[PDB]
Amino acid sequence: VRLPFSGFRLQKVLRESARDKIIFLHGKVNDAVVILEKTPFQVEQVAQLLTGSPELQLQFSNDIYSTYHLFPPRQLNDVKTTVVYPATEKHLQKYLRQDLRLIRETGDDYRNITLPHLESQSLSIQWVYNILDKKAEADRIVFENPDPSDGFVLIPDLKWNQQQLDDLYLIAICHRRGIRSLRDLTPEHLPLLRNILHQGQEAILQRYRMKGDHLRVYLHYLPSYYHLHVHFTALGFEAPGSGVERAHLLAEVIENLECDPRHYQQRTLTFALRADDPLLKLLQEAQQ
Amino acid sequence: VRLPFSGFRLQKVLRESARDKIIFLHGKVEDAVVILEKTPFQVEQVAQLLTGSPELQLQFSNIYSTYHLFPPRQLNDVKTTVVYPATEKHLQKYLRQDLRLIRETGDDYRNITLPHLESQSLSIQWVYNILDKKAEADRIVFENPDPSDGFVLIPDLKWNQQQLDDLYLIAICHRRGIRSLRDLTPEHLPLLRNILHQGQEAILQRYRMKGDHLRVYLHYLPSYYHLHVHFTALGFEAPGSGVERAHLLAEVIENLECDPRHYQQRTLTFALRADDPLLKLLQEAQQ
Ligand SMILES: *S(=O)(=O)c1ccccc1COc1cccc2nc(N)nc(N)c12
Repeated sequence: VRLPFSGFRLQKVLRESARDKIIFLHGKVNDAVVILEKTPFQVEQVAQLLTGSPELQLQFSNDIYSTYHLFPPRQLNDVKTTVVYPATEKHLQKYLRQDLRLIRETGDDYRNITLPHLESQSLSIQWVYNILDKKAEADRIVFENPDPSDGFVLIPDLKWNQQQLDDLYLIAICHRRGIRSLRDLTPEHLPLLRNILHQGQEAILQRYRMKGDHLRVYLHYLPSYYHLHVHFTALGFEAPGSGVERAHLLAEVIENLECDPRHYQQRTLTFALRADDPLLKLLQEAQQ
Repeated sequence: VRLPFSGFRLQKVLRESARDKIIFLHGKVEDAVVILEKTPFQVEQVAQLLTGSPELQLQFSNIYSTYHLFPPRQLNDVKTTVVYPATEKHLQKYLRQDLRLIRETGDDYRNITLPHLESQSLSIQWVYNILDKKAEADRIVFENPDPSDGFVLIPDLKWNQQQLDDLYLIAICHRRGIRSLRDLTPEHLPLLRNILHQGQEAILQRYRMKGDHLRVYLHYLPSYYHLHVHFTALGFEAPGSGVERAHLLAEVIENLECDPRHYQQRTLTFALRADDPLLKLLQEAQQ
């Protein structure tokens, strides 16, 4: 009926999703986290309401189209409230949403700024190697082309529970070492890229009875780890990562290499970086 | 004030996404379509409420505890869009149908897509009304009146303007006949550069929002065949910002600067509803 705490004091807005009509608030009480979510429309109540004279405020009118502001009764004004008390730093860590900034990296920016910066860090990818040499997740391999050069391993994502095709999420990791990202791609990688695309899709079809036209097959520019990997997701499954600011379709990557051999070494790639990322400042400094 | 219709009579629920807190309703008023969307939370208006004793109803408890909050009139806003009159193709537009992917080669566009498109597509009168100031004149954020390289920057209908979190603006070109990405050649470079640059500088002036906070893109297979550029807040997982439809303006320009014949010759990838006749046409053509 009431708050499990005496007084709230908003310290920071952890995360918010304007799309999902949700807010995540960190507050010092008497530390507590309060989640507020707008409720989905109930078909019946909404129908019932619209079939009666409501309180409307015409925003604008344009031809057959018109927008309004509706104020419905108490029933249709429900708000989902979740309270986390007490909440530690690790509790805030999971709901921490960093401000993203966009950057346009040219080939020279990559060569001079990006490449030396990532070379300075020792991002270990031993977990990747363990997958490839079957020391880990061997039981999860859906398909494998063992070719040391043009070969790959198709494993389903760990976040995917495999109990439905609606959220089908698979990842192809190439056997060959040294292809850190999209920037390392040249026409010599075409047989490997064509296998990941063709062999991967044919494996999804055989195993999961899922046609290629139901699949979104892409690469990430500025990937989470620097050993080439391609994502196979169900088309109906929408998620950050499948967005234009990061995803690059494999079919398109292949066709670019077929047209311009030097494409990914010379062309300007667009991606997002966290505001606090040192690489962001480095590129901004370089571009002025 | 009153609705534009003589009562409502729900015939079919076109779409209902519990995730997006939105409903699409078809009703006989004559035919009318009513879209209802829950509004995103306004940081201040919510911070004003929580610092005051509210009406809560405890659902569950464990560190976790769920409640039911009933806020005042202000925080109870609902975005209402009314389409009156609405056609059969208008009803088809909001139906939850399975999506299929297609890779359209230059020749597929010329032979299949272009003639299909030419057979008929939507009335774009609302677009024309914006351009000739017959509608939404008070909403224009910037205008370059050049008949050829000019445009109009306006907040899109899908944005309530009460927060920057979901900033969605659209730039519509003044020039008629550029239906889509396929019509683009180097002659359109001044127009495209003008949208990219002037559009971003208008967002900066009006909304104090830097370009690095913006995602600027085109849609392949657009809903309206009159060239338009979307300006969205990067943090917003905007509808159609996905790789299977969105094409960054900066990239569209650079492609034209490199290959003049790029969009006439290259193979474009997009999704279509399973029930769409264009989908069958292209599938039939590709075998
Ligand atoms: S319709 O064209 O299918 C449609 C359906 C639902 C919502 C919007 C639209 C088309 O968009 C608009 C219609 C009328 C006016 C308008 N004005 C602005 N500023 N933006 C948009 N997006 C529209």
